[PDB]
Amino acid sequence: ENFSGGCVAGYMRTPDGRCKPTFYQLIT
Repeated sequence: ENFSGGCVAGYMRTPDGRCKPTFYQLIT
């Protein structure tokens, strides 16, 4: 759903607004 827009395809985000891989980036 498009609310905060989101990030690039395959990017999850934290409450702070950090984009990283849908899986574990490196440090999870």
